[PDB]
Amino acid sequence: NGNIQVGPTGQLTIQGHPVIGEGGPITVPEGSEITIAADGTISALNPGDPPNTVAPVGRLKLVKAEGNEVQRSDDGLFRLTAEAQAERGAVLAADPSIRIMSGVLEGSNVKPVEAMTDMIANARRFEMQMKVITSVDENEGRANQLLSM
Amino acid sequence: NGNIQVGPTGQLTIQGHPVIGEGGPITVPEGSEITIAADGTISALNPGDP
Amino acid sequence: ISSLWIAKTGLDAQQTNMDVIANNLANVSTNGFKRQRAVFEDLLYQTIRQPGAQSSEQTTLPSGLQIGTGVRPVATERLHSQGNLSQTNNSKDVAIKGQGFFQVMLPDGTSAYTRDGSFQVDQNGQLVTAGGFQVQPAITIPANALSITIGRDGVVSVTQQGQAAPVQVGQLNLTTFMNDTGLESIGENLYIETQSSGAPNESTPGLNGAGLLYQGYVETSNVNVAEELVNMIQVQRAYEINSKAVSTTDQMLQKLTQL
Amino acid sequence: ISSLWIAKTGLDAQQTNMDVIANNLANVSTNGFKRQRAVFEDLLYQTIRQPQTTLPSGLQIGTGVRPVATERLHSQGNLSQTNNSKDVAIKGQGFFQVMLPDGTSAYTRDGSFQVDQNGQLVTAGGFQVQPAITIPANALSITIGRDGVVSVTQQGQAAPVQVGQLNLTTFMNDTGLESIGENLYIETQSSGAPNESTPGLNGAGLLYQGYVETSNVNVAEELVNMIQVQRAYEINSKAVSTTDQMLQKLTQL
Amino acid sequence: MISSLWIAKTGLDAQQTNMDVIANNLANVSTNGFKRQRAVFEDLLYQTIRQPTLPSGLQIGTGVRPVATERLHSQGNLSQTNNSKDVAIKGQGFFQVMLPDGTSAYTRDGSFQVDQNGQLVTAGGFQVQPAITIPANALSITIGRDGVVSVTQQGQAAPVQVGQLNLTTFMNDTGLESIGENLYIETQSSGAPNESTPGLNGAGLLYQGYVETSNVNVAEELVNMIQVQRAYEINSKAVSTTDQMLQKLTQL
Amino acid sequence: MISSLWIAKTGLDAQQTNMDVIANNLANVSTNGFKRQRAVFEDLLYQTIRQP
Repeated sequence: NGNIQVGPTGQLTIQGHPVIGEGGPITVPEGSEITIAADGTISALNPGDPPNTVAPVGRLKLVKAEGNEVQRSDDGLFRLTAEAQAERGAVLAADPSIRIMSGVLEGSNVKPVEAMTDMIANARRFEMQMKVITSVDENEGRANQLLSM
Repeated sequence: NGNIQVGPTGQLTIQGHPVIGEGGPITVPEGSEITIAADGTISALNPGDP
Repeated sequence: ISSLWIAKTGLDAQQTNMDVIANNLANVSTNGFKRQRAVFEDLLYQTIRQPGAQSSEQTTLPSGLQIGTGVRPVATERLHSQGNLSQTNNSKDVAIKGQGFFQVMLPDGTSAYTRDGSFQVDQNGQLVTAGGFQVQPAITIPANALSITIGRDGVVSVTQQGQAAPVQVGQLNLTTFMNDTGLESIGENLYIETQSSGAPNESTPGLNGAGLLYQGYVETSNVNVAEELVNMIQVQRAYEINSKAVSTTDQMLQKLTQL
Repeated sequence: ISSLWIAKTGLDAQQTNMDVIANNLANVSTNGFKRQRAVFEDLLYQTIRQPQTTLPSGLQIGTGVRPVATERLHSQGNLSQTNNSKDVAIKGQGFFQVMLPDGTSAYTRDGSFQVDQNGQLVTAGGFQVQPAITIPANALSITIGRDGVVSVTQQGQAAPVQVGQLNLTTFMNDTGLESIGENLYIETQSSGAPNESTPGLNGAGLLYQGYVETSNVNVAEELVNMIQVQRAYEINSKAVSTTDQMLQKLTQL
Repeated sequence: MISSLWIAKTGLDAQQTNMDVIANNLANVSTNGFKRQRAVFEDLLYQTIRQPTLPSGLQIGTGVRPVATERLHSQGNLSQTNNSKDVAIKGQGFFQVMLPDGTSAYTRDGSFQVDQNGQLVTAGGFQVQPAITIPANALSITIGRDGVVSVTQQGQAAPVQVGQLNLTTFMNDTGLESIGENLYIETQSSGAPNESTPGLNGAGLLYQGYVETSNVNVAEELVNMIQVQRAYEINSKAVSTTDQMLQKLTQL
Repeated sequence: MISSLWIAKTGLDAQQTNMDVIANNLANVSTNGFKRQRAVFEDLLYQTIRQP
């Protein structure tokens, strides 16, 4: 989720979670305009100042994860599995091979066709199981009459 | 499936399968502009060459 | 049942998105309007059972069940961009360039900030916004004013009858905030301070990161109809998709209860 | 359920085809862009039963369709005049070379160059052109001939001074290049080892100053393909609907 | 979610910004010392589908995004204004004016006027940096090829020089940040400005009584408008057909 | 509601005022001691999507 917000004191955040870059939780100047480079460098320009005063103020930390070694958590933040964590260290290293772009925001990835087919299959399987339940109950109920004398 | 492709070394491969002609499967130059005739002849012209 | 609650939350989220889109489209003619955008967030996750041991001379899938909960609208952020300027030829209309907010005085005693440049003079000569609320610096224009002129800065002057040199009457200073996104928006094109946005600081235009004043121009709303139409189509399709889940859950529950 | 899976695969294939069609349509005014077409193929075939004159009486069930590749039509686009003095266009084959920030080298095709504060020649985006042509101050006029030589004139100089040469690279098979975003391509195993050359030699192209190469997107072709994709999608949905009807009736009875 | 909607939306946005810059270029065809603008686009990120020396890999695009907009700093035409205080720069260069706040702004549109104090100010109130002062009781003002400005007085034969018009040059002309009133300010993309007398170190000359006009090609603008209109309509059709397909899917 | 429309409005207004001053100059061509007028325009503000 690339939607980054700025607090009153220049603290960056994402949904209330402070984003950490190279170092600790990065804090930009108080009320400066912020620009993101193509590889994670953060530039700040104090408003009203001449444009030749834009200065780098920090750098984001971007990690690369394959996808088959990351598990979701209760809050909704992916973390490494135990084996991948042991193999690659407790905390990942900011690889320089990842490049990003500003001005765009990525949405979700849910396939409507997959959702519809899954729903149809679930409904049909539920109906078949219900029919099986009915048949078994009827058979047992009629079989218990044998116990009489 | 008349969708022919050229690999880096210059073999006409369709869907990862080399094409077979008479006398060896196929062999083309590195980057020639391949022109396939009406009955099977495969003319090749080296780019930049006259 | 959990499916109905989850689909209810999804339908509510789509309805709220449609509501903010409709609000953005409705006031496309309001002066100095900043378009909003609603951002959602998924709820917590319930873990029925944690994954066990894996990756032991095998290529098995992880056996971890983790159900979702739904979606809630977490925020509605406005885009404090710069809108276009339209000419009105009225000497009492001021357009603002850059950042800043004119400070008006609410009747109860507090103060609110606005960007809408449309000023009129009440019966006492005071400069008030369209609606009767007085401008906090309280610029007073005397009678028999041949022409009221406001420069690129906040200085305002008016020429008299005989005297050649115009007589200055006031300064239109404007306030700025550390984070303009956190302002709380109410009716009458008014923004008020919150805990999220820092304490306002006043400055004359052109200094301390403030804007500049253009006379006789009005800033228009920065709404993007191309975005709005596609958003409408997307939310309609998503609403239909979500309703399909309710329909299927109802059908399967009905088949169950016909047991 | 077999019908459901097959129809799901068909719908996904049509979705990807519509995606590439929309991608081709979107950047119809992007300099140095090449259209893409997607090619599909069938999956494995199940052999349920092995085989005077009657039908052979054999069963062989299909599985579905998958997308295999997206081939780019590396044709020649038209040239449009921008009247600028620092824009170049490729006539024929060949790609420029630029340096990514990390250190690797990526190749581009379009020509739209500005000059940074130091004086070096960079593309629109900050990436520095690999041959590193530097144009000093007081550059009254810059000339980039049909060959790679770049010559700048100065105040009261009888003849222009050369400030470098713009050689360009060529690939054995350009269709296999990996296309990362921002009008860039990076070498991969599919394409052969690139070789650089001066323009007009070894099959390379020629440089025209003051023109840019427009994308070769065929709008009529894309519209017809889009109509066909929509109709095929509507046809495929009927398979899911009929399978659903069959399953519902089976469950009911 | 749907694949093609957010691609067609980006295409519509790109065409909208293209039409915006075209309209901006057309609007100020009568202003002095203006430079036409061109926007340049680029594709967005691509997603690679992972498959089991293959001819190619499966890659899917995402859309288009306007990356930059440059100004064509060519030489415009000259119109004879018949005035005596209008200067047109022949070549490359920029006058240095000073904003009221104190900073410096560099412009090319030369149409000067004299304030009540006798100084030389541009149209708008800003005064020229070298602080050219024209004394009262002036018969005529002459500006030569160089920056020397001379004023002729009654009863004197030799004209008296009052100031020098040194004009600044930049290493990167396009990188100047443009604000209103035909003013530019220096940035990091543009080099540090350096002063120069006219005719030396690549600086241009001065013509008195002329104003440089804008280099806008309306013939190109009209055809660009036709192209952007057609592209917008095509993208709208793409949106419509995506909507139809998705509606047919969801009404299952 | 479109930037192109709100820019073409100002363009039309500028051309109209230029024509108006031309017409005013042409009207009183026979007036004794009259000095002709000419109009000078400037561009409006700029929106910076990406800081140069």
